[PDB]
Amino acid sequence: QSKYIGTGHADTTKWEWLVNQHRDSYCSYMGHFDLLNYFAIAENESKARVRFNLMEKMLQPCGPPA
Amino acid sequence: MFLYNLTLQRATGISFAIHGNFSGTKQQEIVVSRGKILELLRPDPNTGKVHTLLTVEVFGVIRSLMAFRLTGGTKDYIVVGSDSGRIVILEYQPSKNMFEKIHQETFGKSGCRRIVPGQFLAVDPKGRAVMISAIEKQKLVYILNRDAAARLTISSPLEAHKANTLVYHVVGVDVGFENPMFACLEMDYEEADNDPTGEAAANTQQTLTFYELDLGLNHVVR
Amino acid sequence: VNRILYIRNLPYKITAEEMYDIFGKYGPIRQIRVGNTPETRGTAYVVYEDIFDAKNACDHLSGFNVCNRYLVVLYYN
Amino acid sequence: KDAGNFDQNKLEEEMRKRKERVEKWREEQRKKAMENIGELKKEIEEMKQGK
Amino acid sequence: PDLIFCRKQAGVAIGRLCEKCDGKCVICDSYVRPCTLVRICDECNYGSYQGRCVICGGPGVSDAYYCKECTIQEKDRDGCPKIVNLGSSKTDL
Amino acid sequence: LSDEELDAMFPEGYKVLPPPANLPFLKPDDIQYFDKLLVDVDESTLSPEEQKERKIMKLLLKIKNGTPPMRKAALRQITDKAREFGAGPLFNQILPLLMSPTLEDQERHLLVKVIDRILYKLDDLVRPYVHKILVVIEPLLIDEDYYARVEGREIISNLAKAAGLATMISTMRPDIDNMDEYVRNTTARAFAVVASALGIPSLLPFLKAVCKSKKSWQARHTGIKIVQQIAILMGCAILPHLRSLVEIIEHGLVDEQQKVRTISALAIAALAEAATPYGIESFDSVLKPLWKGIRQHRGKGLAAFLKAIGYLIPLMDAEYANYYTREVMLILIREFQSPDEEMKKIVLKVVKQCCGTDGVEANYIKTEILPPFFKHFWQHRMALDRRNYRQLVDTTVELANKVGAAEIISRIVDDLKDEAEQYRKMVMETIEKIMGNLGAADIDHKLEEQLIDGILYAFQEQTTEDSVMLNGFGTVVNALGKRVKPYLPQICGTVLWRLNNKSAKVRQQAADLISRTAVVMKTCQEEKLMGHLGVVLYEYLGEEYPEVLGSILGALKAIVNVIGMHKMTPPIKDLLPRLTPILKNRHEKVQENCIDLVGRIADRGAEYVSAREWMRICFELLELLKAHKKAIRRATVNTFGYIAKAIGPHDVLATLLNNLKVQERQNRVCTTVAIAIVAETCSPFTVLPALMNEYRVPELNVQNGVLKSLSFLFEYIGEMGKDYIYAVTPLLEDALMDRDLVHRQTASAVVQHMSLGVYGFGCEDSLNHLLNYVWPNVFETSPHVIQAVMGALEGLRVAIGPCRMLQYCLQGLFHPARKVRDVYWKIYNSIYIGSQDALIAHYPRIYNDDKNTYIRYELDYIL
Repeated sequence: QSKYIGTGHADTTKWEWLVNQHRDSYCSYMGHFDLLNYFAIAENESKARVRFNLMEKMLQPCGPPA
Repeated sequence: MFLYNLTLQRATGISFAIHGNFSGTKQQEIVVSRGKILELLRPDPNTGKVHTLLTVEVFGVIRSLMAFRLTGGTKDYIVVGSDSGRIVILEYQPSKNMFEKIHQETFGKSGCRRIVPGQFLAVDPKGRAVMISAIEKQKLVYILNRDAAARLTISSPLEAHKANTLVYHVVGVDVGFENPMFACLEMDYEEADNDPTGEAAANTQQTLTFYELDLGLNHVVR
Repeated sequence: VNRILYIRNLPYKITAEEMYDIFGKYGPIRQIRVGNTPETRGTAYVVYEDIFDAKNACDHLSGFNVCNRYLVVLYYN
Repeated sequence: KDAGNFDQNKLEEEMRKRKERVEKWREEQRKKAMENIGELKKEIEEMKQGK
Repeated sequence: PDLIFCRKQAGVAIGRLCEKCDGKCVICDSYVRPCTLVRICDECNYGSYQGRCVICGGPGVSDAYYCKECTIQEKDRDGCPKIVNLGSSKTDL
Repeated sequence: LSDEELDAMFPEGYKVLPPPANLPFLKPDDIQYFDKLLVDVDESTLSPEEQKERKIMKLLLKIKNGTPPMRKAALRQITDKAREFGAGPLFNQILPLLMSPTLEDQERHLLVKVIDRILYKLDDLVRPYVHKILVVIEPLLIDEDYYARVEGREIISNLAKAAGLATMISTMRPDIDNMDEYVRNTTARAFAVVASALGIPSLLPFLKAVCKSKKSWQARHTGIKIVQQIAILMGCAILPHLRSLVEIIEHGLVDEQQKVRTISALAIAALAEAATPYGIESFDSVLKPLWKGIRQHRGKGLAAFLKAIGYLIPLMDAEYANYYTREVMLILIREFQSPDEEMKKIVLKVVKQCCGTDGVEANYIKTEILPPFFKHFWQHRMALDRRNYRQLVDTTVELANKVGAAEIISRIVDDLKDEAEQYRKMVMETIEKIMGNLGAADIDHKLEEQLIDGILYAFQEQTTEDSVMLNGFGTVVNALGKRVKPYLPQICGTVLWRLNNKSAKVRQQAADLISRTAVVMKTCQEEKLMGHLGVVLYEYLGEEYPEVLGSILGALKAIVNVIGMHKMTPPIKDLLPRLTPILKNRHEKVQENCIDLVGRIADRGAEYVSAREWMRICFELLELLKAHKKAIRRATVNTFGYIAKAIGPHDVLATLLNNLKVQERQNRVCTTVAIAIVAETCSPFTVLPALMNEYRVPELNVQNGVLKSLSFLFEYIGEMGKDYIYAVTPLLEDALMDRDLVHRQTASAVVQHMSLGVYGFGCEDSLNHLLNYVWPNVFETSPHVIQAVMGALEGLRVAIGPCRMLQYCLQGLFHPARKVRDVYWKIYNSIYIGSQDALIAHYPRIYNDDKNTYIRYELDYIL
């Protein structure tokens, strides 16, 4: 559950590394303030809009083989 | 070269707010988490304008605010999370215009990661045992009780963390004096990321999951 | 001779490991009740899982000198 | 020190005497009280009187 | 000599230590500059577990702390710091 | 036979003693079902249907006797098999397993967890077994230990949640026929526990409909009993159900039978205590009878009314509180003298609660409460009642803060001076409590003189071992403050008479009282009693009793802290050699006091010695720097600092360096700590340049010891390493080279303990210089040598920032070698849990492949 989730190990695939990269890089986007009030100025969207977009992108971002 | 910092003007972004009788009386009070600084404002009706009482530089990241006045309580205890798992339940003290950390508990490490709680704070107004959860399968249940002096005694964390299930939002619904029901928009991202085809994006939408953290079971059960 | 037996002249500074090692010399021990009251201190009761083992321990413990003193064993009714 | 020690001893004796006097006074007071109480004489069985 | 730990949900229970294992941290195992107090889980203070050392596993004589070199490294934010392993489990001599 | 029935067979005043703390060996105590692994119990070959569940009981033994994972596997398997095991046999095998007296504490917890899992699996199946657990969990809930009662309540709640509320009602309702008071109380507690978990209002109407009748006194008493039990088990959860329960409990406030009235009063008091202090709205529903019947009932009725009013008063408001107190005083102050203890304790508790309330001010207490409390209560008539001696003392200590300390300090100067030592102990305890609560403000001149005389008479007339006077003497001396100077000769003669008595316990108590009141008396700027104290202090230096020796050492330390050189009576040149052999003693408290004494000896003037004597004392104390007791370890470091500051940097450094080779590695490292003490006692250049020359020697275990010492030096130097860190970089780099297998852990430890000490202070340059060498040492197959580098990396990640550590560790994150990624991924994991979101703005731009979207384009905006 929470043993080591967030990073693979000796034979971790590049895709499975970038997936964790994006999945833990958005949490610093939905939680942090400067990197959330800065993306809503570029995309020109509200906080709720950008946050819901980032949350929905956590399904399988980076290009999923689903 | 040795530089020294000075805040010539505090922040002016109301990223959060919570209304409640925080001073104890019927006077309303709105707390605004402006990021690094947390402020309290009283809407003075005699003048119309809202007066910001305190602007405390918190030195953290308030991922969420959710006030709660206990059953038969004058003031309300603001729950605050930060970059670390150090959850702070603090109540306002009008004696000298200064806050007071009523209870600073340790939950997880620092950094607002997906598995480290401290992102969402769901209070149960018709009860107790506030949830404090992260985005990725991290959620603790702090049971709040009243001592002989009405003290805000925090119980042990009853962790009900899921397995690879992302959390959209969490709120505690007011139950009819029963075990507090806590609903959350959870989505299982594990069953979708394990297929070669690609159809996992469809047929897997968000789902309302409501857990009952009954004191009899002593754990948050779905 | 019943299953439960009372022992007198018990010391005030003794742990459960020494009492278990004293009780395990004859056989197993099912229950042991130590008195924490100042009006009931100095005496205890012990019951074994077997009647024959308890009857053997009541005969083997009668007169066992320990710590330069003597113990008094009694059969409860 | 052949005079200081003596002085100290004298002081101690005086203190002892004072203590004795106090004790005597206390005893006298107690005796006087025994003349009449006191909540209601032997107020112990009055409140009980069976049960 | 790799000691294991409980590492469960850190409850609201304070730490402890023995008369000989009171100085060193439950994780850092050092006597230098204790910074913060250690805690335990719900299965660390329950009946017989009331007031037990986190290192010696016996009687408690003080409160379990962390080393300043172990609290600055965010090591105290882990689970229950109780020193328990396969050998130092519940059914141990 | 069960453990609760056996505890019922024992009389009162006893406690059950628990046993002390490829499966393991068997045991004769588990012979009930130990025929599986011992005999040929073939349940699948020839046996009844589902006989293997009996072997599951042996599996339960595997949960008890066996390994933690092997024990939890049995529960994890039974969780998915309880539905296919049979409720009848499962209950018949699970209940007697824990009903036996052999259920240990951990065994009881395991059995409770197993029963809870079975109930969660067998929800509807637990209904027919309700008559079993109710007969088993009931006694266990009434056990002596709190853990036993908690486990019983948990089992009852689990059994109630298994079936419905109707089953629990139909089970606990007909159980009221138990005429035994114990059985009735057990049934009431069982019903209360069932209602506390199955919903208070879920069973409230059924209980109110079954108890509101007039069958007999049994049901009427059991109703209030269950109400009080539920209010005690729930606790603060009686706020919403307060009025809902008062509506059904008000039928006993005017009940005909006195027993029902007493039960209703007890239930009301329990509810008021649970819902206290606020929320007295429902209390108004019976507040009028509670305030009226104070002087209306008789005997038990008035006692119960007063007991309920004692809890209802503090929760009441400020207006009606005075009226309630005035209405209750007609039967409270009149019946202050209690014939028995049940009335006296209740009256004392009610008086304490009234004093705690803010309604009755101090004026009303001094008018109508002070004289009655002083006449009927303030006396030596309770010199032997322990419970009364505690209750009256607590009530007096609580009421002194409200009625003024001077109002009682000038009225309790007789019970302590009385010849009765029994009541004198309680009087001194109450006086000390009042002095500690109020302080020393309310202290009159005549009152202070009377208190001093009483304290002196109590200390002199200490015919027994009364520690109350010993604890109160220091409090009185502290309350004296500057007034202790005019009262100097009285306490001086008292201490002289108590010290020259030559009694062991008497001398110990005298030394303790002198050490407690040493700074108040000796520091009064007298310069006359110093000699009289020092002459008697150093006299009894060879006390055989270790406690008396420790007390004398503490008194001498207090005198040396208050006195100076050569103001102290014992000469320094004589007390030093006299105290030297005292430190060699193996006594814990004696050595702990002697260490502080030797330290304070070099506190103010600190010279007072030959250098050889100080060096010998330091060499003797160097072996005690790692004692079992942490107090001695702290005192040694506290004294060695001043010792080295007084002796000299060069001499102490040379002595410690020469001592490195002697005292082989069983206590050698402590000597290194002593070197660190020099770094903590003197400037950094006091041990740095002297220890630097100790590395020029080509010896292996000389430079090794130097590195092992620098490790603790930088680990205990604190934030002082930032001032001088570039001059020690090459010394650590030369040792971090490919020299040996033991000279590598030392350099890595030095680096890890210096990085944490120079955290964010502006010394990252030298940190990078050292990391350049510390990185190539990662490739080490030594299991005991990787941790020395792993800890260094884990410290450098948290003291350098992942922006550079991950920058180093990125080149090999996908290296072809299977044994090269095993270390790189481990270092990445170690640098990931620490600074989880801090390294997010540290990764490179992973370019986008044609099969997915790898580039994080959401961070390349220009706004």
